[PDB]
Amino acid sequence: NSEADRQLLEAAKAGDVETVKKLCTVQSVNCRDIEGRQSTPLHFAAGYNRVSVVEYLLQHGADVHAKDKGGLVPLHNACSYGHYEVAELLVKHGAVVNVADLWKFTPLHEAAAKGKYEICKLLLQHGADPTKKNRDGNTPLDLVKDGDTDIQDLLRGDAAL
Amino acid sequence: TQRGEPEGGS
Repeated sequence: NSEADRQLLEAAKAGDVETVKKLCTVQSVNCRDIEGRQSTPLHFAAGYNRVSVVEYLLQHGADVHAKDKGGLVPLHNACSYGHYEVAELLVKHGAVVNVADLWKFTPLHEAAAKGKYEICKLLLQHGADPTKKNRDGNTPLDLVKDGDTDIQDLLRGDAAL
Repeated sequence: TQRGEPEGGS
């Protein structure tokens, strides 16, 4: 869409905090990317582990609950790619850990399917429900790869590491 | 359609 919105989205993806500070206004902090899956700057900064941009955006009114075209919130993006510090920052600023996208995948589904034990533990310690089923009838435990035995034990209810 | 992947990278 607009020129300064595309550059803000790109600066968020790239971790270019200085350009974010120069282009970020109240009108643009939650702007959606028309030429993609309609992610906001916080989606990009969260998915690409741009901790300094994530901190800046949240402080300047970025919507921690913003949904992209598929129903993902920034906590989904961070949990999918193992960005523990970003995920902990989003939860600290009110991210709903049991939110589900259009296929009813929660962040715990993402973390369990990608093998992120510490992310799974983080979400469970903030109230994530391991019994939620997605559209395919699968719980987060049902998505755990064979070989991630510590996650299977964790989602079973064993003591965390 | 089919479910995509989130924006991001490791």
